[PDB]
Parts: sequence; structure tokens; C-alpha cells
Amino acid sequence: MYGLVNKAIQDMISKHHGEDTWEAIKQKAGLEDIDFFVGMEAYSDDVTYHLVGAASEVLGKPAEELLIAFGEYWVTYTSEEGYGELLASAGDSLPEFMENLDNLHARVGLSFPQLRPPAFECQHTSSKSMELHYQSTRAGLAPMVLGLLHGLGKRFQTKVEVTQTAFRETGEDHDIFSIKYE
Amino acid sequence: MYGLVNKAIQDMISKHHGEDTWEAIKQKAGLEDIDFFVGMEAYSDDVTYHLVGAASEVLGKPAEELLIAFGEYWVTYTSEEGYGELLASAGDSLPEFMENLDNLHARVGLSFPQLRPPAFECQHTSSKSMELHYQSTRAGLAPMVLGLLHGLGKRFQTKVEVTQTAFRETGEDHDIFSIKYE
Amino acid sequence: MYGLVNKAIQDMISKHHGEDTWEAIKQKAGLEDIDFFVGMEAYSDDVTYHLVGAASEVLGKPAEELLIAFGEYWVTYTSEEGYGELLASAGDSLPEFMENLDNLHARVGLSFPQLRPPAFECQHTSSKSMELHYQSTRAGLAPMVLGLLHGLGKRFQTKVEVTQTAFRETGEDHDIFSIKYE
Amino acid sequence: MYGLVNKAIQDMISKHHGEDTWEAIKQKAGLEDIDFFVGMEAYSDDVTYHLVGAASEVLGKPAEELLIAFGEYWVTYTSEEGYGELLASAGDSLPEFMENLDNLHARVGLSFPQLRPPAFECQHTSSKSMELHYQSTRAGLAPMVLGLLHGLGKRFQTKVEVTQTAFRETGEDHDIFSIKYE
Amino acid sequence: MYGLVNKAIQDMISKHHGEDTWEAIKQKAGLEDIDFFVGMEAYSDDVTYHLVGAASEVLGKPAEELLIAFGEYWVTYTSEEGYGELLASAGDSLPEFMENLDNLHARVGLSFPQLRPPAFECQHTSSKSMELHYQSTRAGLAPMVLGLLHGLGKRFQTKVEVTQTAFRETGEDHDIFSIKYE
Amino acid sequence: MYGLVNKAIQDMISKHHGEDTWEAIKQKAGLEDIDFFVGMEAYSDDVTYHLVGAASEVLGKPAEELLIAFGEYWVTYTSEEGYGELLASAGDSLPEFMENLDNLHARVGLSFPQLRPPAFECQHTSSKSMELHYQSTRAGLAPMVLGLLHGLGKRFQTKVEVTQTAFRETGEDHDIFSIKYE
Ligand code: HEM
Ligand code: HEM
Ligand code: HEM
Ligand code: HEM
Ligand code: HEM
Ligand code: HEM
Repeated sequence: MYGLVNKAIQDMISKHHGEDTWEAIKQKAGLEDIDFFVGMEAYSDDVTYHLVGAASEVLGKPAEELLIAFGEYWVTYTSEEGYGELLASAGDSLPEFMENLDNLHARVGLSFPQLRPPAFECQHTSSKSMELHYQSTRAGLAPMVLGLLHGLGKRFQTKVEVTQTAFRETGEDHDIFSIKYE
Repeated sequence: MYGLVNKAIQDMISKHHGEDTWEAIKQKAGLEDIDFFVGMEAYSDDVTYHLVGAASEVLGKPAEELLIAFGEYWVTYTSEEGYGELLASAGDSLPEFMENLDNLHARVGLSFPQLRPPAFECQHTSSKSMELHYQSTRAGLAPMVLGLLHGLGKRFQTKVEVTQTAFRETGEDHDIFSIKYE
Repeated sequence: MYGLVNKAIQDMISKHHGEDTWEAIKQKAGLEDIDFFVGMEAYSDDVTYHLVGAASEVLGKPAEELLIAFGEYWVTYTSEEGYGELLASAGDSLPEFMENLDNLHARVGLSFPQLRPPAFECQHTSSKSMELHYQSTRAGLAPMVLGLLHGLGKRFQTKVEVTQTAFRETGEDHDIFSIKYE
Repeated sequence: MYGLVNKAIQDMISKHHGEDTWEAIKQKAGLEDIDFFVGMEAYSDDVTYHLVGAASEVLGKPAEELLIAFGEYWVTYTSEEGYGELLASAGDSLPEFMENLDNLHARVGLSFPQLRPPAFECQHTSSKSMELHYQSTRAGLAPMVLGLLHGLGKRFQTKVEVTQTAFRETGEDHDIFSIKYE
Repeated sequence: MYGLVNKAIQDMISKHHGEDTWEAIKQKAGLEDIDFFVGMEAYSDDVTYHLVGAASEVLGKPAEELLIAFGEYWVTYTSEEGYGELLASAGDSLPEFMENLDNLHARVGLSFPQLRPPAFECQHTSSKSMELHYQSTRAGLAPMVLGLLHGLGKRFQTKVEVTQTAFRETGEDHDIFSIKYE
Repeated sequence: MYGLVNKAIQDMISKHHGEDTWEAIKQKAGLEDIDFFVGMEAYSDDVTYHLVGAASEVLGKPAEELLIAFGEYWVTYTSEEGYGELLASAGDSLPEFMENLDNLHARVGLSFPQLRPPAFECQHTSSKSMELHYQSTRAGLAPMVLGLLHGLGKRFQTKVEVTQTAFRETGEDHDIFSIKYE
């Protein structure tokens, strides 16, 4: 993934746990060489999976829980580190934002040539609920999606209950979530 | 037009008149189905013309006057809902901004693939006046242009006197305006 | 419009009437300064209108009649002068091509930054007809659209009868054409 | 997927089995409403899957076997229907072409705003082999990738033996193919 | 260069020296005709070199020193006149920002079609130093680069010692700088 | 530079001198590691310079003389290897083509994200001459520009005499060529 993703992980870990901790995860993940992540450069995805794996081992939390915290954090990180207006433009409520998410990432991708964005399709089941289809070239990120959705609930002051009902990891076509909001 | 246009109309009407009023216009325009406008999605232009037509009937104001208020509002709405830096970059005075307006919309259009922007050509007649040519794929929006120009005068603390001297609605090639400023 | 349009007019007139006629037309249009048109450079629309009025004068043909000739010509010109794959990609039947026309001009628009390309909306009224809405920032080019549709007919080996039912020139919102096709 | 993919299936099936068979397949897929596919318009992925399942049913062939046929076909189709220079530009040998494949789809992606194109990573294990990582937002298209590689073999006049070693469908992170080539 | 560059020069001179002074430089540079620079329009580069030359003569400072002040100012000007989020996104420290600078300008260039950005390559010689290669289509701007680097040191609260060790002006391939930081 | 440039050199040398000579050159350049060039991948400029110095050594020809040969070759190569329509689109005469050259590279630059393409400015000094300003982030490629102009002469069936009057290498701001053409 692009370096910004790995910077955001470093940032969350640094700020929640301090540098020493960050350095220990970084060392563990096999990454002590790298002096700093370059935000607009492409990195092999293993970099990210190794960080989360190392953070899990070093912090004594499951991987899923780090990916959940990271997803939530990302909503704050993008808004504060150069993408605040882009976020704002993608809408004003949870239901709208999720409909715009493919278009948001298409705009990201204008600037990040090599982006491999997720794809999100909403089927609204009521004015307060939907079924969300999450399609990705990557494996293993559903818990980051749950995190992101809660981050978005906070951003819109909207309570969000989310349950995953299909699992790309067991060989289903893709992840699917039922969501109720406000 | 893109959904953001219709959100901005909903916003202006909601904030100036309350929700109930907004809902009544929305119902009248034939649009009660739509739970929310999706900002980065393309809508049929009739959506917008129907809203203005319904707002006219429900508020008891002429259509032109709504389109005038809307034009002015739009200068505030874009600056506050995700396009504040883009607006800033298009310049620092009325004369400059209008020269940049085609380039501004070309930048908008990078992100809105399907954009059909207006085209604006300035002929400066003095360092305090110009003749503005407004060319559009759409009919009926000259009063939104007058609105926008006054919104831009406010933004630059510049007094703006604008008169329309050619009328695309009577079959002239396009709308033209004489403008004096400061 | 971009210089490719002006080159096409020069080429058409030259081919059909010889160079002496072309030079006369160019001179009458007030354009003898211009040594050659630069294909990817933007020109004032006025350049094209002057060429067409001057050609009308010099040839004894109405301008509208020349614009029909020019519209058919453009389909061949574009296919032979650098856009043949782009054209092929837009479809292999009349109705399909007309549906892809905005997307064709969007692809043109990636290469011509300053493009102001017409917008075309199809309402298919059966498998052998459609209503075509032509929306344009410019005036006076509906007869070219008639010639283009005929060029496309020949391209597909499809007979097509085009009849205009609404006229921008007279103050209607946009040109609308009723199209029967085999 | 974009309509060009669906056109290609229709063309392949038509060419190989005639129109009556094609119309039967299209009808069985629940698509008799659709008068023709619009090449540059986005369709629900479901349209393509339904066509392939309906073709499998109507022809007595497994869907996977049709997707291989379709993958080989696409290499010829794209080269003949508007993408021949683009294809040529991506290389003049199998390994080179496979290395340029993301960059080829990035160029496709400039023209198809909403493209969701596969990601392909090569690990060259010698001058006569590589391991190919196929990563996709979509399920079920690994057999098409097998057919495409064979089409590319013919394009280069290179024999190629493709054997899949990892399977998304069964829950593995992504499809991985082992490729020997002359 | 694009008009924004010349606006930024006018701004720095105006704010540091007042308008009268600005007007005198502007007059001297042969530019009194131009009522205002259009930020997103392309200008001949001589415009910029003439301004700096005139400012040098009128202010009684060497050209290099103006270009140094301008470079530093530019880091503030972009951050405040519409590019603050873009700047933020290009990173969080001197070493990272300089690695992202080509990507930053590639993003600028999406919006400025005709941009001729510099190219910057970093060779890191320690976690506190590098060798920076500055490649440009233009001559004469090395002192603006030194200015920019100090502006970036301020932005990141990082002390920066920079020495130029190759000179494109004497016919070396390009400018090179040794840099130590913090 | 992007791998297409290196492929072109390999192709030229191979075609003209056979493979054994090519392999010798590649080995002498220190590049025997590289199994093949990837057309759409960016390479360090050094790769190209090393190939040219190594070819000069192995063939007994000055590097400048090879770069002329390479410049003529590129006009044919690009027209035959995927860019023939793009080339055709840039004009049908020498002067027109030279005026469109920046716009041609802008279109190339949409496909090659990281392109650093030369800038070319024409001052037409009559209908049979121009002064050509070649501005480049890179050193040493003026003799290639001489070969390209000759390739373009042949393309148009236009004799052309190119004589360089200003030299970057010696410290002048940029290369300037005086061009007479039939
Ligand atoms: C303006 C804010 C955002 C920016 C700048 C941004 C940008 C990015 C970037 C650069 C990547 C890495 C993909 C790659 O390197 O190829 C990414 C991945 C991802 N994004 Fe966003 N994005 C933003 C908002 C969000 C939000 C709010 C969501 C929540 C729904 C989201 C969902 C995801 C997911 C789930 C991934 C993981 C990659 C995958 O699934 O394949 N994005 N995005
Ligand atoms: C950064 C601020 C702006 C943004 C994001 C923006 C974006 C838009 C969008 C999305 C549309 C709808 C067109 C379509 O959907 O195809 C539009 C239309 C329009 N814009 Fe802007 N624009 C902005 C600034 C302005 C300003 C300040 C003016 C005032 C001169 C202006 C003049 C217009 C007009 C008159 C239309 C009506 C459509 C037509 O004439 O065909 N724009 N713009
Ligand atoms: C690959 C083929 C084509 C290319 C490269 C091309 C490119 C262009 C260009 C450069 C313009 C000038 C617009 C401007 O300068 O702002 C133009 C205008 C135009 N195009 Fe196309 N185009 C193509 C095919 C067609 C076809 C087949 C049609 C038929 C419907 C068409 C309809 C028009 C019309 C009516 C205009 C006039 C401008 C206007 O109405 O405002 N185009 N196109
Ligand atoms: C110039 C040639 C090509 C063009 C114009 C083309 C264009 C496209 C398009 C439009 C899609 C549909 C994606 C979407 O709608 O979101 C697609 C998908 C696909 N392409 Fe290509 N492509 C080309 C060559 C190839 C080749 C040679 C391969 C062989 C490796 C390939 C691999 C695939 C695969 C496997 C997909 C399936 C979608 C997926 O896996 O998610 N493409 N491409
Ligand atoms: C978001 C902030 C920035 C923006 C909007 C911006 C944009 C620009 C623009 C429009 C030009 C004129 C080039 C042309 O007109 O063709 C330029 C030139 C230049 N930029 Fe930036 N840039 C920014 C940041 C910087 C920074 C921080 C540096 C410092 C390393 C930098 C280094 C340069 C240099 C040295 C030039 C001179 C032109 C040349 O060398 O050929 N840029 N940039
Ligand atoms: C369709 C035809 C062409 C294509 C696809 C093409 C593409 C390219 C590419 C990829 C580069 C490498 C730049 C980089 O990697 O950053 C390049 C450089 C170059 N191009 Fe072109 N180009 C074409 C035609 C021409 C022509 C006819 C000329 C003749 C004036 C020309 C002048 C040059 C020069 C002098 C460079 C050397 C790089 C430099 O000077 O910095 N190009 N072009």
C-alpha cells in the first residue's frame, strides 16, 4: 500500500504507546532499515501486514483489534494530514458518504497513480439501514472496514451497528455487512 | 447536474426556511422517494429545475429570485463543504477569479468525470469593468450567474454592478453581461 | 475550437475545391495571417465561424449546407487522421455509438485539456428510432450534427433519417432530433 | 463490468455458435430487455456472471471452460476493436507484457473512470518461468486469466504452460499461477 | 511560469516593501500593461526573470538574494493561498517531503496542464543528511531552491545546512547540493 | 527514462548490428542483470547513458553520432510500436508538428505518470524557417533532437537543415536550433 497507510499506523502506535514501543514493533516486523515511510510512494503490502502482525505480538492484542483501531483512526488521520477537504466533499451523513466512497477513492487515485482502492456498493434496506458490499484486491481487511465505519459514525455523530454476514476469507466472493444507523 | 448542486439547494432552503418547508418543496418537485442527494453522483438536470420550480410555487417567490439567491449561496457553500482551498486558488479579486473560472472548472472536472461546466470569457473594458460571456449547455441559469457574481463581490469585498445585455433564451448565441466593479 | 476542427475544414474545402479556393476563403475570413492551423492548439470559436461564412460567400452555398458537408466529412477525417482506434472503440452500430458519444468526448477531453465538447442524450423510442438531445455551449452547429449522423450511418452501413424537432436558435432550451434508422 | 466485456462475450458466442444461440443465452440470462451493450457504460457485474452461467447451461460446457475460451478471445477482440496500439505498446514478449499489465490497465483506467481492473504481480523465477500473482476485486475469473495467458502466448508465438497453484475460491488470499514459457 | 509564481513575487514585494515599490519594479520590468497576474494561466518565463531583474535593480539587492527570499516565501504562500492541504500531504519532515516533491508536483500538474515542474532526487547519506539532485528545464533557479529548503526547515522546525556542489550554469549536467539537517 | 527508450536503443542496435553486438554493449554497460526492458517502467537515466557510452566504445562511433542515429530511429520506432495514431495526430507538416510537440508529450504524460519530457518552443522566422528552443531536465540529448528533426523531415517528405546555435553543455541557458525547411 502507499506509504501514507504505514505512516498512519506508525502515528497511531506512536501516539497511543510512545516511540520506543513503535521502534520495537518496527524492528520486529523486519523493518528497522526504513528510516521513514514516504507517504506518496508505493510499498509492498507485506510491509503493512508485517506491521500489524508485529504490533499484535508486541502489544499483546489480537491483529483484528489493531486493524479495528486503525480503521477508526484513519478517519481522523486523513481529515488532519492533508485530505480534510476531500473527506468533507464525500458527504454529510453515513449513508451518503458510503455511496460516495468509490468516487472518493477515484479522486484519491488521480493523485495516487498506482492506487488499488477497495470497492463499496450499498443496498439500502431502509432509511436507517443497508447492506454494504466490500470488494477488495486484498485479503484480511474486514476488521479495518468495521473500524472505519465506527470512525465515520463518530464523524457524523451517528450510532452504527455493523455485523459481517459474508466472509471473503472462507472463499465467499466478498465480504458483506448488515448495518443499522442512528 | 451533480448531486452536490441539489444538496446545496436543499441546504439553502433548509437553513433559510426549515426542514418542513424543504420537505414540502421536495414532495412537490416529485422527489419524495430520494432520501438524500449523493454529492458526487450525476442526476438528471430536471431534478434541479423541478426543485427551483417547486421552491418558487411553495415559497411564493419567482424562480429567478431563487436562482439568484442560490448563485450567491453557492460561493459560500463550496467554500465550506470541501472546496475552500480550490476556491482560494482561483484568485484574489473579482477580475482574476473570472479569468480563472474555466480553469477552476477544468480542475473540478478532473474529479467529476461527467461534468458539464459553463464557459466564461472576459473582455476587460477598463481596470474596473468588463464584458463577461457566459456559454452553457444548459438553459435558464443566467439569474444564477448574477447571484454568483454578487457572492464573489462579497467574497472579495468588491461592489459589483452587473447588467445582462444578450439573452440565450430568446435565441441569441449566448448570455452576455456588462460588469463594473469596486 | 481546437485547431484540428479548422484543419478539417481546410482539408475538406481544399480536397473538394482545390487550394486556390481555399486560399480565397481563408483570405476572405481575415485569416491570411495564420500560416497553418496547429491541431492541438485552442483557437477562438470566431475563427471557425468566419471560415464557414467566408466559404459560404465564396462558394455560393448556405453556411448550414456547408456544416452538413463538414459533419459527414469529420467522421472520415477523424478516422484517418489519428483517431481511428478511438472511433472504433465507441461502438459498432449507430445507436451504440450515439450512447457512447459523451464517453468518447470524455476520452478526447483527457487529451484536449480545454475541450468544450457537445453533450448528447439518447432516448431510444424503439429498436429502430431514438430522440437525440444535443446540448452545446455553442450556437449554430446543429446542421453539423445532422451531417455527422449521416457519416455515422455510412460508417455502420445503416440508413438513417434525421429530422430536427426543436431548435436552440429560436430560443428553445436545446436542439432535439428525431432519428429513424434501419 | 464495462459493456465492452459483455460485447466481447456476445461477439464470441455469436461468431462461434450463431445468433440464435446467442439470443437464447441472452434470454436465459434474463437480459432480453437489454437491446445492445453500450461499450463505455458500466454494468453490474451480475450481468456478466449471468451471461456466463446461461451460456454454460445452453451450450453444455462448464462456465470455467467458457471463461478460458473468453480469455483467449479477449486478446484478439481488444486488438481488433479499438485497442490494438494500446496492446502493442504493452510489450513484445510474454514476460514484458505481464510486467506492463498494471500499467496497461492504468492507461485503460484513464478512459474508463470507473474501471476496477485486476492487479498482476510477476516474480520471475528464471528466464523461462515466473510466478504470477493475480489479485482482483472480483471472484471467479481465474480461468479467464488462464485463457488470456494462452492468447498472449499465441500473440508472441510463445508456448506457455500455466498451472494454478493457489486458489482465491477456496479462501486463499489470491490466485497464484506458475508459468513456464519458451 | 504559471501566473501564481508571479503573483507570489508581487505579494512578497508588496508586503515587504509596499505597493509603490511593487509598481516601480513592475514598471521597470516592462510589465505596467498587466493589471493583474492570472494565477492559473501560463506566462512566458521572461516575465518572472524580468521581475527578479527589476526587483534587484530597484531594491538594490543582488538577484540571488531575491530568489532566496522568494523560495522561502513560496513555502508560506502555497500553504496559505490554496495549497495548504496538498503541502501537508507531502509529508511531515524534511527528508520525507523531498522524497515526495516529484509526486507533489505530479499532483500540481494534474491541475496545471502545462506545468514544467523541477525534478528532485535524494540520495541519503545518513539519517541526518543527503545529496539532493535538482534537475530543471530552466536556468538560474538554484538560489530559489536554497530559499525553499530553508522555508521547509522552518515549516518542520528543522535546522538545515545546504551547500551547492555542482552548477548547471557552468555546464555541469545539473545542480547538486549537500544537505545536513537537524 | 521509461523503458520504451531503452527498448528502442536495443532494437536499433540489434537490427543494425545483430544480437551479439547488442549483448556485448549491454554487458559493457553493466546491465547484463536486466533480462529485458519493461516498456512502461521508469528506469534511472543512467541506464540510458551507460548504454550509449558502451555502444560508442563497442562500435567505434562517438556517442553524439549514435544519439543522432537514435533520434531518427525513434520517429520510426514510435510510429510502429504503439504510438502511430498519436504521432499522426500531432500534425501533417514539420512546423505544425514542432508546434504540437509539447501537447504530444502532454498526451504521452497522461499514460506515463512519471514522464519528464522535453519542452519545445518555436519562433517561426518565416514560412521556411524557425528558431527551436529545446529545454530539458536532462543533459546531453541535443544530438538526439537533431536526429529526430531529420526523422520528421523524412516523415513529411521535407528537407530540413538543422544547425545548433546555443549549447546547454557549455553553460548556456538552453539549446537553441536554427532550422531551414522546404
Ligand atoms: C480522504 C480520505 C481517504 C484517503 C486519502 C484514502 C486513501 C487510501 C489509500 C491511499 C489506500 C491504500 C490503497 C493502496 O495503496 O493501493 C486506501 C485503502 C483503503 N480505503 Fe481509503 N482513503 C480515504 C478514505 C477512506 C474511508 C473513510 C474508508 C472507509 C470506508 C476507506 C476504505 C478503505 C479501505 C477498506 C482500504 C484498504 C485497501 C483494500 O481494501 O484493498 N477509505 N485508501
Ligand atoms: C470551487 C468552487 C466550485 C465548484 C466545486 C463548482 C462545481 C460545479 C458543479 C459540480 C457544477 C454542476 C455542473 C454539472 O453537474 O455538470 C457547476 C455548475 C456551474 N458553475 Fe461551478 N463550481 C464552483 C465555482 C463556481 C463559481 C464561483 C461560479 C461563478 C461564476 C460557477 C459557475 C457555475 C455555473 C453558472 C454553473 C451552472 C451549470 C451551467 O451553466 O451549465 N462555478 N459547478
Ligand atoms: C474520434 C472522433 C472524434 C474526435 C477526436 C472529436 C473531437 C472533437 C473536438 C476537438 C471538438 C472541438 C471542441 C472544442 O474545441 O472545444 C469536437 C466538437 C464536436 N463534436 Fe466531436 N470528436 C469526434 C467525433 C465526433 C462525432 C462522431 C460526433 C457526432 C455526433 C461529434 C460531435 C461533435 C460536435 C457536434 C462538436 C461541435 C462542438 C459543439 O457542438 O459545441 N464528435 N469534437
Ligand atoms: C488493450 C487490451 C485491454 C483492455 C482495453 C482491457 C480493458 C479491460 C476492462 C474494461 C476490464 C473490465 C474491468 C471493469 O469493468 O471494472 C478488464 C478486466 C480484466 N482484464 Fe483487461 N484489458 C486489456 C487487456 C488485458 C489482458 C491481455 C489481460 C491478461 C492478463 C487482462 C486481464 C484482465 C482480467 C483478468 C480482467 C477481469 C476483471 C478482474 O479480474 O477483476 N486485460 N480489462
Ligand atoms: C503545494 C505547494 C507547491 C505548489 C502548488 C507548486 C507549484 C509550482 C508551480 C505552478 C511551478 C511553476 C512551474 C511552471 O509554471 O511550469 C513550480 C515551480 C517550482 N517548484 Fe513547486 N510547487 C509547490 C511546492 C514546491 C516546493 C516546497 C518546492 C521546494 C523544494 C518546489 C520546488 C520548485 C522549484 C525549484 C520550481 C522552479 C521551476 C523549475 O525549477 O523549473 N515546489 N511549482
Ligand atoms: C508518439 C511519439 C512519441 C512518444 C510516445 C514519446 C515518448 C517519450 C518518452 C517516454 C520519453 C522519455 C521521457 C522520460 O522518461 O521522462 C521521451 C523523451 C524525449 N522526447 Fe518524446 N515521444 C514521442 C515523440 C517525440 C518526437 C517526434 C520528438 C522530436 C522532437 C521527441 C522529443 C523527445 C526528446 C528530445 C526526449 C528526450 C528527453 C529529454 O530531452 O529530457 N519526442 N518521449
